[PDB]
Amino acid sequence: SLQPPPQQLIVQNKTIDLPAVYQLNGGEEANPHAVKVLKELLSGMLISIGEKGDKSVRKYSRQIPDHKEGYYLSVNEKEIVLAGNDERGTYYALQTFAQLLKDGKLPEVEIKDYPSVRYRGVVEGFYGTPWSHQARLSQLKFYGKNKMNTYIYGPKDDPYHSAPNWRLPYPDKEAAQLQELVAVANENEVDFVWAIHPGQDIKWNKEDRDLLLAKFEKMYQLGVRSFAVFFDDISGEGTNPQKQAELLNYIDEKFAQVKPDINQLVMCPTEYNKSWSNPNGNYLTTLGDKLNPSIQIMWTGDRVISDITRDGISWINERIKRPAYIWWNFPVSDYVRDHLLLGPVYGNDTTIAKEMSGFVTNPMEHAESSKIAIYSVASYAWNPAKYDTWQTWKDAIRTILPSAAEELECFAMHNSDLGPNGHGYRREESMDIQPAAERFLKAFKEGKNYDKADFETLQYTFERMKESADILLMNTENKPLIVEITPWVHQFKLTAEMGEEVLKMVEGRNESYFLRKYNHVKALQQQMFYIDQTSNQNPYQPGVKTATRVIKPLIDRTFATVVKFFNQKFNAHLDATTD
Ligand SMILES: CN(N=O)C(=O)N[C@@H]1[C@@H](O)[C@H](O)[C@@H](CO)O[C@H]1O
Ligand SMILES: [Ca+2]
Repeated sequence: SLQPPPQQLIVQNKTIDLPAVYQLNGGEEANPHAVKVLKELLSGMLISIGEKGDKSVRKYSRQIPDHKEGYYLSVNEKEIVLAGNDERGTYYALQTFAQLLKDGKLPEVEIKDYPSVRYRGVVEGFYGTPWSHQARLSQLKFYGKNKMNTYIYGPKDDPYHSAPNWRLPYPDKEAAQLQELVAVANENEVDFVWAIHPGQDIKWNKEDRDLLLAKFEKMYQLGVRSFAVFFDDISGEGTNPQKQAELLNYIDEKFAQVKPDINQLVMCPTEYNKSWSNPNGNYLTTLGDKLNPSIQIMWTGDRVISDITRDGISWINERIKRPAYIWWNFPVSDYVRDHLLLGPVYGNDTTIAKEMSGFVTNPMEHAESSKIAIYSVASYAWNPAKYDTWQTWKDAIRTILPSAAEELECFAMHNSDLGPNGHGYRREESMDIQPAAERFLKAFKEGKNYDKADFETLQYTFERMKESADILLMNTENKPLIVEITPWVHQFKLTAEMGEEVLKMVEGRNESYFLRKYNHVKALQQQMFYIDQTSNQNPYQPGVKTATRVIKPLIDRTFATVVKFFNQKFNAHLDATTD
């Protein structure tokens, strides 16, 4: 089950063993990063590793795809061939090789691969608590594993990339940590893109221009080889696309064209989605016209939160006269901070790879939890035409938490919707039991017998959520993930219990039992409010919501309805509300 799926793949249905004795050909010649991975997989048979042009992979150079980051991989009993179009490609061959190895044994196959989107990875662009240094080292290694080549770096607690301290050099301590990120991004074939955010206090004069240049040069000396300049945050003169183009072209010419090894050079426009673009203005096409063709322009789609469509990307491509570099604002939850967004990644058109220069995801402030979407994005961006939302979602989860994948699946299935929000952006959730939920409720609401099978499905779900919750909380394979999701897990358990007791009210043996359940529900609704007042307290959407699209309303509505039915029956007046 390769992730991302290779462009071309032929499997033989024979299978050889990792050879106990082998002979490495190209050890000296291939990308050291890939070879290091090979040595670690290899802790006799001919294994050939190298890039196009290496003496070691001469025999196979017609098999190597002619694409940046492409590779040829081969496995049969005679030899193993791992051969890149360039260094990054060989490393990518090795990342695929590692997924093939299962029990010192390899399948016999032949693969020709390359990415369909040129740039792919993550932009650290969410409001909230910034990630720790450690979380970032871990992200970078996860990117290399999934062949993401882009990391746009922006922690919001580092003031040396924005007003006013962008002007200033990183202090020693922070510098060295930053170097460490760059070192790790290099080893894993990721472009560390340092992004500067000047728009707040930038002057259109030559001195500020020079200070930026020198800042870029300092980052260069610390190892950075890719750069972004942000203009989303600016006003007045600064909003002139003409002048933005001049400054960026200026940096291209005096800097990027002058160093030998500058990879990405990227800007974020002042109008970065169609809806905040002024059709009575000039901004985009002027930028398109005046900005050097090798400079990327970032774009989030039709609206701030938006999936990428064919209409959507034509519309921006026509204007900037190049393929947009997509900034996808999902799974970022910084405007729905009381939700986790753990669902699958979908909605982006799968036939538009030629039309986009980059694809990056803006993740949640929950770094590990974000790995589900991130792995899915890497898959989508590498081979959109073979993109399989749901298999890739299950694959991500099995990858992040193999020892409790079914449990994270159950939990994630019911934590994907945003609930109503200022952006009007929603996701599906709980689709598996939706039909049973809706039938049971329609029948139940109208005094009409519900179906036993729907009742049992709901029962079953609640039981399974409790099991999953409890396994999740005690799991120690990925502690960071568990630390991140714990409050919500507790909340998810409470939801399940609440569901169980309400269902017991529906089954309703006798009046006294019914009041026990009723009081137990009130008490549980009560601990949910507790958690929601004491956990995840942030200024904007403080708290913890879970299972909110289908499940909590099914339970609330079933509760109101059953109490109503109880009040008629016994001329009682129990409060029927869930709030
Ligand atoms: C491209 N871009 N800023 O340049 C953004 O997407 N910025 C913020 C982005 O940082 C934020 O996560 C979302 C949702 O809160 O709102 C956007 O406006
Ligand atoms: Ca070489």
